[PDB]
This record gives sequence, C-alpha cells and structure tokens, in this order.
Amino acid sequence: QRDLSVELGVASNFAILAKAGISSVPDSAILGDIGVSPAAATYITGFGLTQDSTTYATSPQVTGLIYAADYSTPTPNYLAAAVANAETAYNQAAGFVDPDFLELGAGELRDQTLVPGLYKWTSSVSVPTDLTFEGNGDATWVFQIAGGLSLADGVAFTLAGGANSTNIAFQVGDDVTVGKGAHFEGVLLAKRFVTLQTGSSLNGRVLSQTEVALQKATVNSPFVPAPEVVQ
Amino acid sequence: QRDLSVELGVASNFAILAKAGISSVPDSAILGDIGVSPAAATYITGFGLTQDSTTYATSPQVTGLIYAADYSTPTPNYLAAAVANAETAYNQAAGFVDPDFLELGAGELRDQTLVPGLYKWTSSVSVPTDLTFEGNGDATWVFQIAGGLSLADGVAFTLAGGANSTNIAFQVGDDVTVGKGAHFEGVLLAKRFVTLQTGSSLNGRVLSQTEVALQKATVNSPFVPAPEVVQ
Ligand SMILES: *[C@@H]1O[C@H](CO)[C@@H](O[C@H]2O[C@H](CO)[C@@H](O[C@@H]3O[C@H](CO[C@@H]4O[C@H](CO)[C@@H](O)[C@H](O)[C@@H]4O)[C@@H](O)[C@H](O)[C@@H]3O)[C@H](O)[C@H]2NC(C)=O)[C@H](O)[C@H]1NC(C)=O
Ligand SMILES: *[C@@H]1O[C@H](CO)[C@@H](O[C@H]2O[C@H](CO)[C@@H](O[C@@H]3O[C@H](CO[C@@H]4O[C@H](CO)[C@@H](O)[C@H](O)[C@@H]4O)[C@@H](O)[C@H](O)[C@@H]3O)[C@H](O)[C@H]2NC(C)=O)[C@H](O)[C@H]1NC(C)=O
Repeated sequence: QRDLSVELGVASNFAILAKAGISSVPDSAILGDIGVSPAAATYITGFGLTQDSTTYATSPQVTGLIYAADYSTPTPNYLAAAVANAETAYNQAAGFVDPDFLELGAGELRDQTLVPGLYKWTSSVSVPTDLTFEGNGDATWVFQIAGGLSLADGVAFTLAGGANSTNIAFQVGDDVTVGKGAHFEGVLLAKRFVTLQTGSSLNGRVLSQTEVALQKATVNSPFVPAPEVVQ
Repeated sequence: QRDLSVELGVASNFAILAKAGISSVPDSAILGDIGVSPAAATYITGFGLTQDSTTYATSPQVTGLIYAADYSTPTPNYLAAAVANAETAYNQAAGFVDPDFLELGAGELRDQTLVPGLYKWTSSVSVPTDLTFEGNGDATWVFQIAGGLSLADGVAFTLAGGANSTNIAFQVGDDVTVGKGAHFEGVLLAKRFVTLQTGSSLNGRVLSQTEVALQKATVNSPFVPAPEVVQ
C-alpha cells in the first residue's frame, strides 16, 4: 500500500556511478553506462579505456559508455546532475519516517521473506542466506542501514510474487560487500565503498559517494529509453 | 513566509530550452546555453550555427552553447533530462494550491506591486504598465496563468526590497508575448509559444513546450557553477 519509490533522475542512466573511482579485476561485465564525477578518468582502473569521438570512452567490459568528469562538454554537466540526483535519492531514501521493520533480526537476515515497506536499522546488516522479496509489480521496498551491508559468499536475492527490483532501494551508511558468487537485487545507494567480489552479480544499479570495486562482477541495469528525435 | 521555490534540475543550465524550436531575428543576445529537444538542430533558425568538436554548436548571438536532440552522445540524454525537468517544474508551479491572489485585476496588472505568494488566474494576463516585485532575497512568487501572458511595449518588471528573479516563476498555459523594449523578470514556464519582441530583454530563463521566438531580444540567465573536477 505505501509508495516508497525513490526518484533517481539522471542516475537512472547508469549501471554504476561513483564520486571517487571505479575499479575492475577483469573480466567484469557491465550492461549500461558507468561514470565518475567529480573524479577524472584516471580513477576508472582495470577497464582498458579507449577514447573517441572525446566526450566518452569504451571498454570491452562495458556494454554501454564510460563518462569521467574531465571529458569534453557536455559530459561534465551531464555527470554533475547524475551525481546530485544520486545524492537527492540517497537523502530521500534515508528521509522516510515511521518504519515497518525496525532492527529486524538484530542486523542478521537469515532465510527471510521481506514484504513491501520501510526497513530501518541502527546497525550493520549481514545476509548469511538467500533472501526473498515478495509483493506485486508495483510494491516498493526501502532499506535504511546506518552501518554497512554484506552478503555472504553465494547468497542470492530472489524475487517473488512479481516483485520488481526497480522498486527496491538500499540506502547504506557504511561500506557494502557482495561476496563471491553472491547475487544482489535493487538500487544500491551507498554513502561509502562498494565491493562486488569475484563472480558476484547485481540486477540494478550501484550509486556510491566514494568508490566502487568490481571483481569479475556482473552488473545488469535496466535499459534506458531512446529519447525520440523530431527530425 | 511560504516556500514556493520551483526546482528546475538540469533546465537551470539553460537561458532557453524549447521542445519544438528556437528562432531569432538577429542580432539577439543570449547569456547562457540554449537547447531544443526532441527537435533536431534544423529547428534552431537565424543563429548561423557553426558546429564542432560535434556535440554542440556556436553562434555569435549566444555567449554559451547550443544543443540539439540530434547532436552526438551524450547531448541527447543531457537534453532529455533538461526537458523532463522543465516539465516537472511547470507541473509543480501549476500544482500549488490555496492561492493568495485569485483573478487579480480581472487579468490586468496595472501599476501593481506584487508581494510574495501564490497568484492564480483562470484568464489571460496583460501587463499594461511597469510591475514591481517587492520582498526579500529569499521571498518567492509563483504565477499560475491558465491563458496567455503579455507585456505591453516598453513595460518593465522591476525588483524591490531585495527580490531575486531566481525566486520568481511564471507558469503559463497559452502563448506569451513580451512587447518591444519590454523587460521581463523571472523563470518562464510556458506550455506554448513565447515571443520576445524587438529590443525586449529578460532576466531569467525561458522554458517552452513548443516554440521560442526572439526578435533582437536580450536573454540573461544566471551563471552555472563550474562542477569542480578531482584530477
Ligand atoms: C518493472 O517496473 C518497471 C517500472 O515501470 C517497468 O518498466 C516498464 O514498464 C512498462 C513495461 O512495458 C512500460 O510501460 C510502457 O510504456 C510504453 C512507452 O511507449 C511510448 O510511451 C510514450 C510516452 O513516453 C507514448 O508516446 C506511447 O505510450 C509510446 O508507446 C507504452 O507504449 C506502453 O503502453 C507501456 O505503458 C514502461 O515504459 C517501462 N518503464 C521503463 C522505465 O522502462 C518494467 O516493465 C517492469 N518489469 C517487470 C518484470 O515487472
Ligand atoms: C539570488 O539568490 C540566488 C539563489 O541562492 C543566489 O545564488 C547564489 O547565492 C549565494 C551568492 O553568494 C551563493 O552562496 C555561496 O555559495 C558558495 C559556494 O562555494 C563553494 O560551495 C561548496 C559547496 O558546493 C563548498 O565547498 C564551499 O562553500 C565553496 O565555497 C559559498 O562559498 C559561499 O559561502 C555562499 O554560500 C550560491 O552558491 C549562489 N547560488 C547559485 C545558484 O549560484 C544569488 O546570490 C542571489 N542574488 C541576489 C542579487 O540576491
């Protein structure tokens, strides 16, 4: 019943967006664009970046484009808006009041099934086992985590009942780590570091205010609609 | 006392933004960028556009850059966001309830002094004489006009008491016309056509969902902060 949609603005153009840097131990696999701002291109590492034709770059690990804050106009302002929009989104997700679940499992989410609503914690959160999201194509979930977030090696987020991960948002105050072969679902609004350990995969987006590290990770963000030109 | 700020997102990057076209009878003089989307560059007329180096154009009449929806990546998505943000802003300005002034002067604003607040009309609005905005550096005004808006030749909008035109918004449902040598203050959220007649001037921005016509007009939009790069 409650609308806990989070608005992402330009950030919904990005598989990954980071303020300070993005790194990869290859081969990672990214479906969607990636960007850093205010960081310049030197802080996107492990991608073997080739430039054009000079407002973006390409990389074999990115199906899509790579944007850095020191690229040619209008990328800088394109990125600044994505970043500010990402900050706006973080703060909205954190802004929600009157949670439905408070301190659930003392921070440990074990063989859980999460119904739609607001989940808050004052601690870190560990997911030792598979976690299920159940509700309809329109149900929204928001998670407010004041500490860090981890998923144990091999755990999967799975969707049930028609749940859509464009409607799942994680606001996290401290470092996030997705263990090896683990699977993540939703939009990751991280104030600090994010690490996607080897062979981990993520259906959603990663928006970090510091740094994003991928270790042979797979990131699949939703497609962007082609803005339709009037010739 | 009331916060009637309107959020413009990427549109605050633009002196002028239009959906269907921008035209000029030269020399107009624009401080700030201009853009059309979803329209392509063929619909920016009278500007003698030179292209780069291919994601934007220049024109002697534009101190700043020109963006069209058919320019090279990432301009299309840069523009789509500016445009959608402009639509969001229009709808917010129209969305406000409980006006302070309703049907003021039966649509005619004559030797008026407008205090901060919500002004609504179900009609068109004519300004036959100079109009004064009085309030502080933080006071906000919003105008909801269901019909058109005109300023008579030679009339000026003037600011008093520390009023700031970044805090003045006009939402207008039908064509706008600023007469010859007339002077406009504020953000113009126009659902249809906008015409700035010969020698008219505007301190603010013009955001139109159809077409913008300038006739030797002067448009001065607020400066955009350089997003500050981390090399
Ligand atoms: C999870 O939830 C996501 C968030 O909504 C869904 O995203 C999609 O939802 C619908 C999937 O079909 C899409 O709605 C469709 O939109 C098209 C748009 O086409 C054009 O739209 C123009 C307006 O901009 C119009 O001129 C005209 O309608 C034109 O056709 C529309 O045609 C369809 O009728 C339908 O309304 C929606 O656009 C899309 N959203 C995004 C962000 O891409 C996911 O589908 C959903 N997935 C699952 C597994 O549940
Ligand atoms: C009309 O109202 C406009 C809307 O506010 C005003 O716009 C300006 O307002 C202030 C004019 O001085 C500006 O505030 C200043 O912001 C600078 C920012 O500098 C840097 O900011 C970083 C954060 O992003 C920080 O790292 C650090 O602060 C750094 O210095 C700040 O330094 C100043 O202390 C001050 O706060 C404001 O930025 C600016 N807004 C815009 C949109 O440009 C107009 O000034 C006002 N004009 C009139 C005539 O009343």
